[PDB]
Amino acid sequence: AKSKNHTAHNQTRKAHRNGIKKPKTYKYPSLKGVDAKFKRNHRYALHGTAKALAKARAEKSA
Amino acid sequence: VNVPKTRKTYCKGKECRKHTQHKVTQYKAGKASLFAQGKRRYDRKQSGYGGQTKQIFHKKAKTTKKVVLRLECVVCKTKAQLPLKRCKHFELGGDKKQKGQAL
Amino acid sequence: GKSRGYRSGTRYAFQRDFKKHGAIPLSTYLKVYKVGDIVDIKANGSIQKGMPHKYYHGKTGIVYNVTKSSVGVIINKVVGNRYIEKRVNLRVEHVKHSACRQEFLNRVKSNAAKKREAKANGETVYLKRQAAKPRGSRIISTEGNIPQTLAPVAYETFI
Amino acid sequence: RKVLQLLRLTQINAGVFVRLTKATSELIKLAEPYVAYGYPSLSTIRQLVYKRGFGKVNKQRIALSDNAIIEANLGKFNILSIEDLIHEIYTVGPNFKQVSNFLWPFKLSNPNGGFRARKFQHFIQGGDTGNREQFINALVKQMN
Amino acid sequence: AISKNLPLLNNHFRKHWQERVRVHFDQAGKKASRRQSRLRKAAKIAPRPIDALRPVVRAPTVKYNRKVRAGRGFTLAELKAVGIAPKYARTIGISVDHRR
Amino acid sequence: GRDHTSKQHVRSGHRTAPKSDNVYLQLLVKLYSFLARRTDAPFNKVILKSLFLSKINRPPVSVSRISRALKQKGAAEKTIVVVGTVTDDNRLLEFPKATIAALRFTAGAKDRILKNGGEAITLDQLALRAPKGQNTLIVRGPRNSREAVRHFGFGPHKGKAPRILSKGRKFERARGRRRSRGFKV
RNA sequence: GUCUAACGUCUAUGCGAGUGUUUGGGUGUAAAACCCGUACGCGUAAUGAAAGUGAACGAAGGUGGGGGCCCAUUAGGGUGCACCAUCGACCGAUCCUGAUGUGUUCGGAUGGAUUUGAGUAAGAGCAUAGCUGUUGGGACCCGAAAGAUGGUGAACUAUGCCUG
RNA sequence: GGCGAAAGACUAAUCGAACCAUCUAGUAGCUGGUUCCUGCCGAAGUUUCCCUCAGGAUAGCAGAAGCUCGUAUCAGUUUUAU
RNA sequence: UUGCUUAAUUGAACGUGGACAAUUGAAUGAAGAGCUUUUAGUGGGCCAUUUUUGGUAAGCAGAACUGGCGAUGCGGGAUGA
RNA sequence: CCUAAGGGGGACUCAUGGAGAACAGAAAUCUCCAGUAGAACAAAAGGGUAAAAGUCCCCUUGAUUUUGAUUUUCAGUGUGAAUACAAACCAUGAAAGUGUGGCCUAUCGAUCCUUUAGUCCCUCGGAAUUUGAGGCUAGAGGUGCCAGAAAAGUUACCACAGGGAUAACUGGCUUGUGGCAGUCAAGCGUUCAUAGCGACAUUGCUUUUUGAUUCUUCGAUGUCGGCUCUUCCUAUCAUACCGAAGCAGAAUUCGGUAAGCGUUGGAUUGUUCACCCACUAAUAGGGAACGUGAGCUGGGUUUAGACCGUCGUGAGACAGGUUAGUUU
RNA sequence: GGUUGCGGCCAUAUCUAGCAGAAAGCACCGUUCCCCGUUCGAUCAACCGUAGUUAAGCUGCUAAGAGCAAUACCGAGUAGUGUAGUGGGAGACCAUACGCGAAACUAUUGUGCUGCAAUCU
Ligand SMILES: CC(=O)O[C@@H]1[C@@H](O)[C@H](O[C@H]2[C@H](OC(=O)[C@H]3CC[C@@H]4[C@H](C3)O[C@@]3(C[C@H](OC(=O)/C=C/c5ccccc5)[C@H](C)CO3)[C@]43CO3)O[C@H](C)[C@@H](O)[C@@H]2OC(C)=O)O[C@H](C)[C@H]1O
Ligand SMILES: [Mg+2]
Ligand SMILES: [Mg+2]
Ligand SMILES: [Mg+2]
Ligand SMILES: [Mg+2]
Ligand SMILES: [Mg+2]
Ligand SMILES: [Mg+2]
Ligand SMILES: [Mg+2]
Ligand SMILES: [Mg+2]
Ligand SMILES: [Mg+2]
Ligand SMILES: [Mg+2]
Ligand SMILES: [Mg+2]
Ligand SMILES: [Mg+2]
Ligand SMILES: [Mg+2]
Ligand SMILES: [Mg+2]
Ligand SMILES: [Mg+2]
Ligand SMILES: [Mg+2]
Ligand SMILES: [Mg+2]
Ligand SMILES: [Mg+2]
Ligand SMILES: [Mg+2]
Ligand SMILES: [Mg+2]
Ligand SMILES: [Mg+2]
Ligand SMILES: [Mg+2]
Ligand SMILES: [Mg+2]
Ligand SMILES: [Mg+2]
Ligand SMILES: [Mg+2]
Ligand SMILES: [Mg+2]
Ligand SMILES: [Mg+2]
Ligand SMILES: [Mg+2]
Ligand SMILES: [Mg+2]
Ligand SMILES: [Mg+2]
Ligand SMILES: [Mg+2]
Ligand SMILES: [Mg+2]
Ligand SMILES: [Mg+2]
Ligand SMILES: [Mg+2]
Ligand SMILES: [Mg+2]
Ligand SMILES: [Mg+2]
Ligand SMILES: [Mg+2]
Ligand SMILES: [Mg+2]
Ligand SMILES: [Mg+2]
Ligand SMILES: [Mg+2]
Ligand SMILES: [Mg+2]
Ligand SMILES: [Mg+2]
Ligand SMILES: [Mg+2]
Ligand SMILES: [Mg+2]
Ligand SMILES: [Mg+2]
Ligand SMILES: [Mg+2]
Ligand SMILES: [Mg+2]
Ligand SMILES: [Mg+2]
Ligand SMILES: [Mg+2]
Ligand SMILES: [Mg+2]
Ligand SMILES: [Mg+2]
Ligand SMILES: [Mg+2]
Ligand SMILES: [Mg+2]
Ligand SMILES: [Mg+2]
Ligand SMILES: [Mg+2]
Ligand SMILES: [Mg+2]
Ligand SMILES: [Mg+2]
Ligand SMILES: [Mg+2]
Ligand SMILES: [Mg+2]
Ligand SMILES: [Mg+2]
Ligand SMILES: [Mg+2]
Ligand SMILES: [Mg+2]
Ligand SMILES: [Mg+2]
Ligand SMILES: [Mg+2]
Ligand SMILES: [Mg+2]
Ligand SMILES: [Mg+2]
Ligand SMILES: [Mg+2]
Ligand SMILES: [Mg+2]
Ligand SMILES: [Mg+2]
Ligand SMILES: [Mg+2]
Ligand SMILES: [Mg+2]
Ligand SMILES: [Mg+2]
Ligand SMILES: [Mg+2]
Ligand SMILES: [Mg+2]
Ligand SMILES: [Mg+2]
Ligand SMILES: [Mg+2]
Ligand SMILES: [Mg+2]
Ligand SMILES: [Mg+2]
Ligand SMILES: [Mg+2]
Ligand SMILES: [Mg+2]
Ligand SMILES: [Mg+2]
Ligand SMILES: [Mg+2]
Ligand SMILES: [Mg+2]
Ligand SMILES: [Mg+2]
Ligand SMILES: [Mg+2]
Ligand SMILES: [Mg+2]
Ligand SMILES: [Mg+2]
Ligand SMILES: [Mg+2]
Ligand SMILES: [Mg+2]
Ligand SMILES: [Mg+2]
Ligand SMILES: [Mg+2]
Ligand SMILES: [Mg+2]
Ligand SMILES: [Mg+2]
Ligand SMILES: [Mg+2]
Ligand SMILES: [Mg+2]
Ligand SMILES: [Mg+2]
Ligand SMILES: [Mg+2]
Ligand SMILES: [Mg+2]
Ligand SMILES: [Mg+2]
Ligand SMILES: [Mg+2]
Ligand SMILES: [Mg+2]
Ligand SMILES: [Mg+2]
Ligand SMILES: [Mg+2]
Ligand SMILES: [Mg+2]
Ligand SMILES: [Mg+2]
Ligand SMILES: [Mg+2]
Ligand SMILES: [Mg+2]
Ligand SMILES: [Mg+2]
Ligand SMILES: [Mg+2]
Ligand SMILES: [Mg+2]
Ligand SMILES: [Mg+2]
Ligand SMILES: [Mg+2]
Ligand SMILES: [Mg+2]
Ligand SMILES: [Mg+2]
Ligand SMILES: [Mg+2]
Ligand SMILES: [Mg+2]
Ligand SMILES: [Mg+2]
Ligand SMILES: [Mg+2]
Ligand SMILES: [Mg+2]
Ligand SMILES: [Mg+2]
Ligand SMILES: [Mg+2]
Ligand SMILES: [Mg+2]
Ligand SMILES: [Mg+2]
Ligand SMILES: [Mg+2]
Ligand SMILES: [Mg+2]
Ligand SMILES: [Mg+2]
Ligand SMILES: [Mg+2]
Ligand SMILES: [Mg+2]
Ligand SMILES: [Mg+2]
Ligand SMILES: [Mg+2]
Ligand SMILES: [Zn+2]
Repeated sequence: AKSKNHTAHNQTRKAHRNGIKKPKTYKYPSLKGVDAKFKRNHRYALHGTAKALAKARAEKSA
Repeated sequence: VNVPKTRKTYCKGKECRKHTQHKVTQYKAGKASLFAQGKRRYDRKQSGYGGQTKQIFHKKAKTTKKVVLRLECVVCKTKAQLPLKRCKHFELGGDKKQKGQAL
Repeated sequence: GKSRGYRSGTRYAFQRDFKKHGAIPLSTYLKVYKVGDIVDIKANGSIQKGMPHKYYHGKTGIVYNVTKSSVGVIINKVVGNRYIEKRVNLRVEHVKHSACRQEFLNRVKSNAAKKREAKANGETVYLKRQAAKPRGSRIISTEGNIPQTLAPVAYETFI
Repeated sequence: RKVLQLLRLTQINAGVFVRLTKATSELIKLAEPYVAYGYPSLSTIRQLVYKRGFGKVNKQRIALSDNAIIEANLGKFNILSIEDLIHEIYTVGPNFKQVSNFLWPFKLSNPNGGFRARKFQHFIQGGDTGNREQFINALVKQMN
Repeated sequence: AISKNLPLLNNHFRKHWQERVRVHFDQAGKKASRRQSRLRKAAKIAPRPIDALRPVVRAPTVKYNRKVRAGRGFTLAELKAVGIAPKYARTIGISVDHRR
Repeated sequence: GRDHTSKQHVRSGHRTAPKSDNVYLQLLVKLYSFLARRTDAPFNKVILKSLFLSKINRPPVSVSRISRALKQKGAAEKTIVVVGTVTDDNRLLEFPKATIAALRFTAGAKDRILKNGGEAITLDQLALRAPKGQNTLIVRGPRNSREAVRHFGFGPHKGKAPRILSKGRKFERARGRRRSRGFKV
């Protein structure tokens, strides 16, 4: 029979009708793939930071 | 391929949890039981009329097999299995290479 | 037979520079990478572990993870009609800090310094950059520079 | 095509004012084979703004028929009259961007007298595209 | 044959199903005829009740232990306790179950 | 001819009226079309848009959501506004005295609001005591809790719910859901 | 391009942590309309192959936004539902540790783990209807060469016989 | 099945497997056809897998329903730095 | 703040508090940005300029980018996707 | 393919050249100097490597365990392969470190079934014990058409759905091939390049060859040749008028204008082609859907019968021979 | 400023041939009982600093030096190229317009700079 093998013609036309969109940026990136040892300890540091701020505000209030 | 008959690898046995000495043996597939459910189902399906009821493989392509090492711990008798790459030639505890010798 | 392996077509991309083969200068191993740093990626052919794929040779990205000998860099790659976030683990031999950050970071300092100085003097200063503008009027002196008349030259063969 | 769209030139015989720097010069260089441009005189600017001057008001093309429209849209930029707008365009002022973007692209007619025999070649080579400089005034006189 | 993100179905319609389709057009007709039969039975045996007295029994299984329902007949021990013979009880509107 | 930089003749893509033909919902739209057009109060423009929403875009608000919203600091005497149905919650231990304006109240919800000293009024009654929505607090129900959303965006390593009719060990658990059966996605 | 069984999305409607009268019973001006209720289906708990176990550290969590609302007085502050990004907590599976104790092999407290679930984290569903899309059905309409089952032909003709 | 001095010949104008009725509306990735108007939008013949190469699934292109918001921060473009 | 890290009172990450106010840090444009669900047809292509492979070449076969025809009428090329 | 050709550490430095030493020479072994790698690193090639990744030596099993994340192909699915870490357990080294197979880029494999290892855990559903069986996790047994049916032929007795998505005519592009024609002039031609020729090269034309392609036609354009008949081309065989000669005459050869006019009868062959005989002024070459089958004929080719040779186990095949075979 | 130890950049530092080098340092240098390694105390190991030397190393200077580095009214706005035309040419290819723009060549200049610690005429 024999047919067309390959062509990238018209593909940049289709990608640019609704795409070619840069990804959105967020303040906090996901920590997926970050070192487990750092991630394990970072859990304890954030929890303690919240406690200190909670107590400081609990002092202000009453 | 030449593999020594002993090896010190990690032992998964609950008693050991460490590298111990192991005895290397080539794994040999066990005998097919007649009361395995798949062999029980196969015999019933083949019975009666209908001919051969399940496919028979023909188009062999592999020319080798994967060698599996049976590692038995000398301390607790726990066995372990290790597959090797595809080798045509394989001896266990053969003569070690002698480098520097003449022809 | 088609060939499409990992390092196909990287004959010249992954080559060392001429008269620059061999051992790695140790400033490469003394640099410090922090999460959020912008780094250029350039595969070193002499270090094959932690080596980037040929796509990332010449790309610049953000460090997101720091390990014993490597950094994780986030790259945005076009896949069809959108970008996909790629997370590549690279040994620091294939990584160098991007020189773009600092120009920004010096221009930030200069703007801050200029603003306070105008604030100190009680005047105003404009900090937005401008493209090159058309030049103003000017007067050309001809003392020692009387115009010399040129003409197109005839055709000659020099072989 | 993108360059012509970003210059708001999305039809034939559409005209726009551009302040010459480097970014906009390299833009016009990209669109050069499809446009005729030049340096407009004060009378040319006045005639353009008076006859075909329109403003973008709530994304609508509104005729500049009264100075109140101009004041209501450009008084925060110190433009209170059609002559303030013309001055801001001609002597390129601090608010050229806002005043020229407020101006709807001029929709000119074809030249009275035609173009040259073949438009789509540089003005230097006997065509119409590229920079004609002071002859942009004659061309606009033909087309406006 | 398989397309899109859809649930995988089990529609058992590969036999000659259309030859065995029972449509209950006669639901109302059977309701009416059942009522007429019930009237005939009542007028046949009046003033004797149309329903035999049934016992109350616990439902089997761990799921219906809590529930209690109408049984089939009173046991021989139960009829013995009230001094009624089963042969006589069946003739005075009492249901008997020799099995329970 | 024009080189169009955007698609031509494009509808806004937002509802400008309810799809419902209920005449009484139209009366509410009648009232808040006038209010949104004339008060400059952002509350009235939000309510008019919310009256257009479809049923899945106005999820029911439990009487527990109102209790938690009234438990914000300085919000105990605010008027709770729900453009939709307010349902009961038999998991609450107690309910405060509150004024709530809603499209509909369930029997348990109306009972509970009135049992605790509160009011259960309609959205037209709101427009007279608060024509600008003063001292109000709009409460919306959970949109992503719907069952249909479980199957949205299903794919490999996406963690969504497969569209399946039966649940059990024999239903889509072997190959592609288990490393012992090839791979897992 | 239909009808039907079972379905996905969306929409309208009724009720709502419930929902669905119609299998059936009552009733009737009699296949209608009207009325009734036990069960049952789906939902309200998941997870594990299973034995089994089974959802609050906290105001049902923190951070950055967030329409609307409150206090202001450009600006600013407070409160911030839905929703988004991110870091956590709880339940089930997997792995690690293994208290008082004990049918001495059971029990599994307590504390953890780049693991894992279609979960919890102040319910959202059920039912009816409509368009569109899916699958099984003759399946948009018409179409094979074939296969099977059960019957009818040696008035033509082939061959044997009998009689001319 | 018959019958054949054998041609795959003959077996009621039917023979390399008669005729009749049924299963049967047999199946068909292949042909053909597929019935009123206007308005708006508007493609693909490309990726991967498939006894896949005249076909499917899948992604892409397109329509419809919208939803959260209202200049927030986007771009088939330029400048500067790297 | 941490159970990570340092010889450490060193760092790492996440933070409390304070300072820098509209030239808040290039241009130009922006019928606004972002998000979701669902489904059709298609999955034979071909041509022109330029880059380009096999072939002596081909109105031949095959790729790259763009624009077109296909799906498209109108004026010109007499005629012509 | 490799128990090292994997891992660690240490020491040394290859290819090659020069100058020297008994047998010893181009090649044996020894010495010095030079030696950016011109070598070696299992195997293709590319990259990489010098107090090493190369050579040699010592010790080893990290070619181990639990599983997550990531890169390539990508639908951002699978498979293969690889990367950086987490938690163990080890090897090596004084140590820092390095090591999760081979310096890097290839070296491989789902569902169902079986088997082995692990956990010695769950279940066999009226309750137990022990066999047996079934589960959970990880390997192996294999799909090479390698995202993975279980599979020999023939039909010249043939059928169906289609296809000009595709071959066998004509036609279209091309012109390799075929045919024909030029230029430059070393040579030939007794002397003498061009009366007549003309090598090595090189420029073209033609579509009567054969290729190349597959655009049209597969709901069909009747596929060879001959007979009959018309017309057209010129690259002219003869006949008209002329120019040239290595033209004395006769004869002959080259050329110009020239297609007006003619170009045959037969043996053999189905032939187109060919070859012979003979006449003739000459017996030129071609086209017109390889002109011409509702004009014929039907010898050939190419249905079904049959024979032979070779092939095949056979049914049967032959672009091999042979004979009979409806031309509406 | 010299020198040593440890370095950063990794030839402006390399290569060849000469010459010079105060002080300290470095170095060669002397020995083999001990730890250690070799065919060989040559390398490696240890001891003495005692007997000697700047001969070598090292350092600096010299060379129309090689190489390397930098610069440019050098070549050259050349080659190439993005964009354009119903431009030229039978073609091969070429010219023009708006832009970007080399390499070789030629000439000149230079020949390590520097961080921490210690030490010295
Ligand atoms: C003997 C002969 O010539 O044929 C044998 C046949 O006897 C064998 O039948 C076995 C039969 O096989 C099956 O039922 C299939 C199960 C798995 C399928 C297939 C066989 O094997 C495959 C392919 C390949 O495994 C084999 O190939 C296995 C061969 C085998 C042989 C004996 C027993 C078990 C397996 C994959 C690894 C997966 O397993 C599979 C997925 O395609 O099972 C019975 C229980 C056995 O008793 C029976 O064995 C015998 C000797 O009778 O099937 C093989 C495919 C044939 O090659
Ligand atoms: Mg094909
Ligand atoms: Mg083709
Ligand atoms: Mg195709
Ligand atoms: Mg073991
Ligand atoms: Mg069975
Ligand atoms: Mg038998
Ligand atoms: Mg059978
Ligand atoms: Mg090959
Ligand atoms: Mg290749
Ligand atoms: Mg390179
Ligand atoms: Mg490796
Ligand atoms: Mg990588
Ligand atoms: Mg200022
Ligand atoms: Mg403008
Ligand atoms: Mg005129
Ligand atoms: Mg004119
Ligand atoms: Mg003119
Ligand atoms: Mg004129
Ligand atoms: Mg003109
Ligand atoms: Mg003209
Ligand atoms: Mg005019
Ligand atoms: Mg839910
Ligand atoms: Mg009824
Ligand atoms: Mg009736
Ligand atoms: Mg119920
Ligand atoms: Mg005890
Ligand atoms: Mg005890
Ligand atoms: Mg104990
Ligand atoms: Mg206990
Ligand atoms: Mg989870
Ligand atoms: Mg929840
Ligand atoms: Mg919930
Ligand atoms: Mg049909
Ligand atoms: Mg159908
Ligand atoms: Mg259907
Ligand atoms: Mg049919
Ligand atoms: Mg059959
Ligand atoms: Mg007869
Ligand atoms: Mg029979
Ligand atoms: Mg018989
Ligand atoms: Mg025959
Ligand atoms: Mg017969
Ligand atoms: Mg008959
Ligand atoms: Mg007949
Ligand atoms: Mg007959
Ligand atoms: Mg097909
Ligand atoms: Mg349109
Ligand atoms: Mg599809
Ligand atoms: Mg695509
Ligand atoms: Mg869409
Ligand atoms: Mg934005
Ligand atoms: Mg730059
Ligand atoms: Mg702050
Ligand atoms: Mg700028
Ligand atoms: Mg679709
Ligand atoms: Mg789609
Ligand atoms: Mg689709
Ligand atoms: Mg489709
Ligand atoms: Mg095609
Ligand atoms: Mg197709
Ligand atoms: Mg074009
Ligand atoms: Mg051109
Ligand atoms: Mg092509
Ligand atoms: Mg088409
Ligand atoms: Mg067009
Ligand atoms: Mg026309
Ligand atoms: Mg035309
Ligand atoms: Mg023409
Ligand atoms: Mg090696
Ligand atoms: Mg080794
Ligand atoms: Mg080694
Ligand atoms: Mg070493
Ligand atoms: Mg292995
Ligand atoms: Mg693949
Ligand atoms: Mg993969
Ligand atoms: Mg993918
Ligand atoms: Mg992937
Ligand atoms: Mg994978
Ligand atoms: Mg390690
Ligand atoms: Mg396998
Ligand atoms: Mg039992
Ligand atoms: Mg089993
Ligand atoms: Mg399990
Ligand atoms: Mg397997
Ligand atoms: Mg295959
Ligand atoms: Mg395949
Ligand atoms: Mg097969
Ligand atoms: Mg035959
Ligand atoms: Mg044949
Ligand atoms: Mg064709
Ligand atoms: Mg030719
Ligand atoms: Mg030729
Ligand atoms: Mg031809
Ligand atoms: Mg053809
Ligand atoms: Mg045909
Ligand atoms: Mg026809
Ligand atoms: Mg034909
Ligand atoms: Mg005809
Ligand atoms: Mg023929
Ligand atoms: Mg002639
Ligand atoms: Mg004639
Ligand atoms: Mg004859
Ligand atoms: Mg003859
Ligand atoms: Mg012949
Ligand atoms: Mg023809
Ligand atoms: Mg021909
Ligand atoms: Mg013919
Ligand atoms: Mg012809
Ligand atoms: Mg004819
Ligand atoms: Mg005929
Ligand atoms: Mg003929
Ligand atoms: Mg014939
Ligand atoms: Mg014949
Ligand atoms: Mg012949
Ligand atoms: Mg025949
Ligand atoms: Mg034979
Ligand atoms: Mg034959
Ligand atoms: Mg032959
Ligand atoms: Mg005959
Ligand atoms: Mg100095
Ligand atoms: Mg000294
Ligand atoms: Mg010594
Ligand atoms: Mg020593
Ligand atoms: Mg010295
Ligand atoms: Mg000296
Ligand atoms: Mg020099
Ligand atoms: Mg050019
Ligand atoms: Mg052009
Ligand atoms: Mg022209
Ligand atoms: Mg130029
Ligand atoms: Zn052990």
